[PDB]
Amino acid sequence: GPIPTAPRENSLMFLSTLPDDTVPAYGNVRTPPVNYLPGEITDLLQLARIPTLMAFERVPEPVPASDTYVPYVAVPTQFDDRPLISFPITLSDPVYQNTLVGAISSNFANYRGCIQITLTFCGPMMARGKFLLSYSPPNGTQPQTLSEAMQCTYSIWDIGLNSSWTFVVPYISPSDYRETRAITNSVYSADGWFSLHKLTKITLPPDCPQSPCILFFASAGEDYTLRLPVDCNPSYVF
Amino acid sequence: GPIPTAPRENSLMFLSTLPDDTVPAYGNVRTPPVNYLPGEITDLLQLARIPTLMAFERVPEPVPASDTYVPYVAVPTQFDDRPLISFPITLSDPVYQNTLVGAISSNFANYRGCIQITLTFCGPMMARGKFLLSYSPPNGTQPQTLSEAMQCTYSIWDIGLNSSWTFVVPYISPSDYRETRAITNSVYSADGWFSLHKLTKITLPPDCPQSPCILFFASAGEDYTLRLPVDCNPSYVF
Amino acid sequence: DRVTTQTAGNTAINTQSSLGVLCAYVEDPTKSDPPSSSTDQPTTTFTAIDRWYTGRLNSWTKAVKTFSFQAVPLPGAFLSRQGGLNGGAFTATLHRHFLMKCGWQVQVQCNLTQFHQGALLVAMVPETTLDVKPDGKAKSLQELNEEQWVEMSDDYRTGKNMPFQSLGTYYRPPNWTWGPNFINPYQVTVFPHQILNARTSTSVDINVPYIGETPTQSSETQNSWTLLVMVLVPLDYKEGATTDPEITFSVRPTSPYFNGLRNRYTAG
Amino acid sequence: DRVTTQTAGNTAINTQSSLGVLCAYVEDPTKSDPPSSSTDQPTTTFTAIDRWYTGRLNSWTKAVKTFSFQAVPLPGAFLSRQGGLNGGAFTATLHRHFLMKCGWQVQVQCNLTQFHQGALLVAMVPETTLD
Amino acid sequence: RGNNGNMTFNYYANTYQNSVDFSTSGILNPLGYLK
Amino acid sequence: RGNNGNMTFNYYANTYQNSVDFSTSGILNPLGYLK
Amino acid sequence: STDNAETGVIEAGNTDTDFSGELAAPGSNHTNVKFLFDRSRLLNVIKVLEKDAVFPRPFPTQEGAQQDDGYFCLLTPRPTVASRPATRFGLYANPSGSGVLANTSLDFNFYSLACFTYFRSDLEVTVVSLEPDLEFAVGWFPSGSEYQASSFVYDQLHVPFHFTGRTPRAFASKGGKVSFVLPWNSVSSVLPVRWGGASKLSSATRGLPAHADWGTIYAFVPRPNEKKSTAVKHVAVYIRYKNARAWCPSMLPFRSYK
Amino acid sequence: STDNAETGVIEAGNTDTDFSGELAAPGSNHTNVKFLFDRSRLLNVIKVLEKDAVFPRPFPTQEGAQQDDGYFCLLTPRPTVASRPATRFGLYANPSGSGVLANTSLDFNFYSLACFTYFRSDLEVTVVSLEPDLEFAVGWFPSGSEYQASSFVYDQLHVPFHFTGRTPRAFASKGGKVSFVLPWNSVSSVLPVRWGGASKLSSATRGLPAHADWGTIYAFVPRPNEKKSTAVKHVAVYIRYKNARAWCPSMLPFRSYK
Ligand SMILES: [Ca+2]
Repeated sequence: GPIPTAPRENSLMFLSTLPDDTVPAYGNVRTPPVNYLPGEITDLLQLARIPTLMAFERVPEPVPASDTYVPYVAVPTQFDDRPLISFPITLSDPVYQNTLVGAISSNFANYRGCIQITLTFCGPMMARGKFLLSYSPPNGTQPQTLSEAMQCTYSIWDIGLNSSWTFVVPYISPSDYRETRAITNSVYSADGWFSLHKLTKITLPPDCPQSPCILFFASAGEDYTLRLPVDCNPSYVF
Repeated sequence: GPIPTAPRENSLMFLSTLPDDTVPAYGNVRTPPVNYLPGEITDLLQLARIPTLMAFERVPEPVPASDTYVPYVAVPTQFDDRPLISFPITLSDPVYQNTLVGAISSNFANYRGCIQITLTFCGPMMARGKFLLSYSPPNGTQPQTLSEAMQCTYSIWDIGLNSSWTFVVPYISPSDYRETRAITNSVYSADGWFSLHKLTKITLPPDCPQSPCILFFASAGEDYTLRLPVDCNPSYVF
Repeated sequence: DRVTTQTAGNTAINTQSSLGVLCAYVEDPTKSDPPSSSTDQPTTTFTAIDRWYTGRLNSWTKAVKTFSFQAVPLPGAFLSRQGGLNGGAFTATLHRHFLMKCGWQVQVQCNLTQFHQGALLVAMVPETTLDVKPDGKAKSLQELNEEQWVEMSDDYRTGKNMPFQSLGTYYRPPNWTWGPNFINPYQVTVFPHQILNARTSTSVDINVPYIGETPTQSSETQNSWTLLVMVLVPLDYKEGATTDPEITFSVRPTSPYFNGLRNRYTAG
Repeated sequence: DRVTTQTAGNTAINTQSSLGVLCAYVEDPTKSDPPSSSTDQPTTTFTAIDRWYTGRLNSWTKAVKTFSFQAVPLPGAFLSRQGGLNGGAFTATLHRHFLMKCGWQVQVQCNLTQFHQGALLVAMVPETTLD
Repeated sequence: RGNNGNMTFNYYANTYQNSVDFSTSGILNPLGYLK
Repeated sequence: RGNNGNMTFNYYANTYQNSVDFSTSGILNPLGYLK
Repeated sequence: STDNAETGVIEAGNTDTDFSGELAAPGSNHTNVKFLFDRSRLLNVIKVLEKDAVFPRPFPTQEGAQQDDGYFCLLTPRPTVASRPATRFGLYANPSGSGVLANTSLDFNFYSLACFTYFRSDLEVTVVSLEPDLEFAVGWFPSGSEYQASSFVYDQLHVPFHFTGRTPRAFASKGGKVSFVLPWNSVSSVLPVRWGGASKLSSATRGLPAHADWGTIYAFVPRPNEKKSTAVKHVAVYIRYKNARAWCPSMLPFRSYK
Repeated sequence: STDNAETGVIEAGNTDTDFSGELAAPGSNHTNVKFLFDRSRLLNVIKVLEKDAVFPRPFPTQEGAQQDDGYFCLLTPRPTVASRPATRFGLYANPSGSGVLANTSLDFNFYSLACFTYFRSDLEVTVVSLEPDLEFAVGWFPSGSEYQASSFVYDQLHVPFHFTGRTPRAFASKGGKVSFVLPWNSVSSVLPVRWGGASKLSSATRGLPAHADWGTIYAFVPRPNEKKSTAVKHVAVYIRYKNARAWCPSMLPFRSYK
C-alpha cells in the first residue's frame, strides 16, 4: 500500500545550487566521442598557474593612445631611494585585474597559498645591473626605502645570461584563508606590498638604448587554492 | 514506476525543534582546522560546576554607589540568635541570579542533584571562630534559631589554616526532578533554606580589623543535572 | 611545597606561599605547534626572550571598592610599557613581525600581613577590551595613573560602553543598551584564576596556552588574554599597620612563534 | 656554476657571474662553539637574524685613485647604519647584550660592462681601525 | 549527534551535508589543572 | 561527480540520466611541454 | 629563482624555493571544472505564447515582416540575438526609436570564467514564472530542428501543433515550476566558446557557429487560441551545466581600468 | 569540607562527602552543547526587495545617501546594525525624530547561554513569510563576499542581477517556505562570541570582528522591477546551529536586581 510521508517545510523549493540531479526528459542519447580532442582542463587552477602579464599606468607621461596601461616598467637612469614600482598583495587590485590569477580569483571569495611574480628583463644583452625585490606584510606605513625593503622578505636579482626571475610571495596570514576581494580593508583582505628597487643602477656600453624594460607576470604558486564560488561581475559587457 | 505515498496531516509544517537535517545548499566546503584551539567545552555542566559568586543586598546601609549588592557577608560583632544570612533553595532566587549555576539553570525547566555552596573566610589570619551552616527542607515556618538549625542538615566550620568550606545541599525531594523556576511556590520548586549562623563569635587580637568578610560561591554538585531547554529571558538587553 | 622558584633564561622568581600554578585548559599549556596559516619559517623561542618580565600596578587602598579593577592587556602592555613593563628583546621582535602566537605564564605579587584582611581576584580573561576607553582610544599611561582603579559600573556590567563605530548623520543615533564584551563581576571566577587572600598568600600563578579566532594573530592588535586584578573583599587594617600595599606582576611569554618579518612597525 | 642563489631566512641573493665563495681559514667557517668565557646560556641564531642585510657604499668614478678605499666595520656598520645598513632584529639583539661572537658571509655587488675596465680588491681584514 | 533522531539514512554525503576541516598533514574533563 | 552530494541511489539508468559517447571500436598535468 | 620565461614554461614555486618555509596544505577543489559549472544561472526571460507562433525569420529581416519576437530561447551561453546564434553581443542604450528591439542573451557568469576554447555538458533547464499564479507549459526542440507551426481545430477551437509532437512538453501545475535535464544534442562534438570558422562556403559570417546550442525552448499557455488574453506574460529560463568538460586554455574578458 | 578556593580549583562534591547519602543518578544530557544549540530561533525580520538594491554604505554614513535599508540580514548571533557587524547592541526607545532607524539584531537566546569565548557550527536557515500568500525568493552570498547590484534588460523589463549568480538562490512556492543548511564559511577558524582585537592597523574599532558570520541573506520577489508594488513586504529569518562546538569558558550576561 501507500508509504506514509511527511513533506518538509521547504517542499517545492527551487535551489539553484542543490547538489543533486533532476529528471531526464530526452534520454538514451549517444554523443560524438571527444577522445580526438587534446588540451582538456580539469581544474581552473591549471590556468591560474600560467603566468600572465600585469598592468601599470605608464609613468605620468602617456601615449596619444587612450587607456595607457603597460605590462612593463622602464628602468629610469636617475637615482632615487624609493621603489621603481610597488603594488599591494590584494587580489582585487587593478594590477592583477587582467592576469588569469586575478581574473579567476575574483570569481571566488577566498584564496590560500602563494602568489608568484615573474620578472623578465627585456633590455639589451650587453646590459648589467641588479634589482632588489621585496615583500612586506602589513605595516602601518608602506615601506619605501631600500633600508626598509631589505628588512622584509626579499631577493636580489642579477641581470645576466638568464633573463627571468621568479619571486614567490609567501602566504603569511593570521587566517587559514584570505579574502579575494578587499571590499573592506583589513588584515584578511590586504596582505602588504610587493616592491621593486634598483639595487645598483643599470650599466650599459656606448651606443646602447637607455631605459631597459622589465616585463611583469603574475600566477598562482604551486600551493595556491581558491574557495567558495561567488557571483561574477558582468560589467565586462558594458 | 512511481511509489504510491500518503502525505500526513502535518505536511509542509516547519518545526523549530525537529530532530533532523535539511538540504545542503553550498556543500563540499572544507574549513580551517581547530585542533590548535584548547579549552573545548562539551557540556554546559562543565561550567555550572565552576563556583561563582553569589549576591546579597548589603545590610540596610548601602554605599553611595547604586545597586549595592555584595558577594560576601560581614560578620557582625554583636550576638544575635538568628542567621547571619539565609536564602531559599529555589534556583530562581536573586542570590543565584548571577552565578553560573543559576544563570545556566534558569534556561532549563528542571534540575536534579546537589547544589554546592562554598564559603571562603577573608578576615585576617590571626582571627579564629566557628560557624554553623545548615540546610532545612521545607517547613511551615523558616527556622531562625541555632537550636532549630542544629536539628537539620548542618556542619560546623572552624576558621584556621585552610580558608574555605564547601557545603553540599543534599537533593531531598518528593519528585525525581525539581522545577528550576518557582513560577508558583510549591514543594517541587522551593526546597527549604540554607542559613549561616555564627557558632562562637569571632575572636581577634588587639590592632586587628573588625567585621571579617565571608565570600559566598554557588555551583553544581557532581551529581547535578539539568533537563528540558526553555525559552530565554531576553531582558538582559533592556 | 609552598616554597618555589621558577627559572626562565637569566630570570628566577621566588615565593614562599605558593598555592601551586593554575594551568588553564590543558595540563601543559606550554605545548604548541607552528601556525598553519603561514608558510614562512617562523622565529621561535631564543634564550633572550625566554624569561620573566616584571612590572607594576597601582596600589591597593582601603578606598578601592568591591569589583573595582585593573587590567593588563597582553601583549599590549609590552607595547605601551604599562607599569614600566619593558619587554627587551621580546618587544623588539614583536615590533618587527606582522604575526605572533604565544601563551603566557603570569604571577601577581602582593604581600599583606597576618593582621590585614581583604581579597583580590586575579584572572586571565580571554578577548576583552577593558584597556580601551568608550570613545575607542586606548587608555594612556597618564589616564591609568589618574584613575588608579576602574570602578565597576552599569556600563561595564552591560558592555554598553565598549568601543563602537558611530553610524553617521544618516541614521538616528540609537540607544546603546548592551555589548558582548560586558563583565559580570560575579562570574569572573569562571576564568583561569586564583584569589589573593591577605590571609593565605602573597602571590598567585596562572599559566595559559595560546587562544584566538585564528591560528595566529596580528602582533600590533591582538588581545586574546588580559590579566585582570579585581577587588572581591575591600582592604582593611588597624591604624599602625602598613598602608596601601603595592602590587606587581611578572609575565613570561611561552612557546612564541613570530611570522612575517619586516622593518619596525610604524603607525600610519 | 656561475649562477648561484644563496638563501638565508626570508632572504636570497642571486648572481650570474659567481667566482665561488672564498672561505677563510677553514672549509666551513660556519662551524663554531659557545664561548668558554661565559657561564650564562647564550642566545644563538633564530630565524629573524639568520639572513642577509644589504647596504650601500659610495660610487666608483674615474677620479678615484689607485689604492683609495672604503671600509665597513663589522658589526660597527650595523650600529651606525652606515650605507643604510639597518640590522633589524640583529641590531636590536646586539644592543641588548654585553658580548657577541659571530662570523660573516659577505657579498659585494658592482656591475660594470664588457666595455668598462678597472678592478676593485674586496677583502675582509682582521683587526683594523680604518673607520 | 546533536538534536538529531535520524538513525536510519543519510541521503547526502558527509562532505555536502556538513563542512569538514581540511588536513594539515559521560567523562567531563576539567578546564583547569593545579600544578 | 560535480556539484552532487547524492552518494546513495540513482533512480534512472546512466544512459537516460546522462548522455554517453558512442564507440568507434590531485595530479594536475601541464598543458605545455618544452622539448 | 633563475628562469627564462621566453621558453613558454614557468614552474610554479613555493615559499621554500628561494626562501625558508613550507607548502600550504590544499584548502579546496572548487576550481574543479565539473563542480564549478554545476549550478543554475539565469539565461533569458521570454514571453509566453498564447497561440501558434511564426518563428522569427533569418537575417536580414525587412520591415513589414509578420512574426513573433521574444518568445524563443536558444539554449547557449554564447551571445544570441532574436532567438538565433550571434557573434557580437548587443543591448539597447537608447530604447527610444523605431524598429523591433531584438532580444539578446549571454551567460555572463559562464564567460567570466570561460578561459578555454571548447566546452561540453548536459543541460539542466528550469523555468520559473515571473507572473502571479501562472499556469504554463514548456516546449523544446533539438539543435538542428525547428518549431512546428500552425494548428488544428477541435470543437471549433484552434489548438496549436506545439501542444503535440515527439519532443519534450512540460505542463507545470498552476503556480508551479518546470525542470528537467537535456543531453548534449548538437551534431558538433563540443561547443566552441569562441570560433574562427564558417558554417557555409558562401556568404558566411566568420566566427558564427551553426549549432553551438542544446536546442530551443519556448513557453505557452495550455489554452486554445480563442481564450487568448491581452496582457503579455513572462517566464524566466535557468540553465545548469551537468558533467561539464572543457578544452584548450584561453582568455577571460578584458576588464577596463576606467 | 575543608578547602582553599584561592587555589582556583574546587571539586564538586555530593551528599556523602560530609554527610550520609548517595549520588543521584543522571537525569539527562540536555546541557550537551551540540544538542542544546541544535534548534531554530528568530534572528531577524527583513524587508523584501522588489528591485535591484543599493547595499548600505559603510559607517559613518552621511545624510543624503541613497540606499536600501532593512533588506540585508547578516547571519550571526552577534549584534548587528544596518546589515553590518556591530559591537554595542541598540534599539530605539524614542522612535520619534529624524534619521533612518537602523535595523539591529541579536540572537537573544544564544547570548543568554554563550558562556564561552569561541563558537563554530554549520548554519541551517529557514525563511518564513510574515505576509499572506507571498511568493518570494532568497539570496545569499558568503562571508567576505558582496551583493551583486544593477540589472539587465530582457524584453524591456529590468531584471536584477540578484536573480542569477553562482551562490544559492531559493525560490519558494506561493505561500511556501525556504530552508537549507550552510557550512561555516568565514575565513576565521571560529566565531568570537566576544573579541578583543582589531581588524585593521589604523582607525580600527577594538572588539569589532570583520568576518564573524555565515554570510548575508536577503529576500526578493520573482518579478521584474516594472511590476513593482507599493506595500512593503516582510519575511522572518530563522537560524539553527548544526554540529555546534564551543571553546574557553566565559560569562553570561548580567541580570539586574532592580
Ligand atoms: Ca510526497
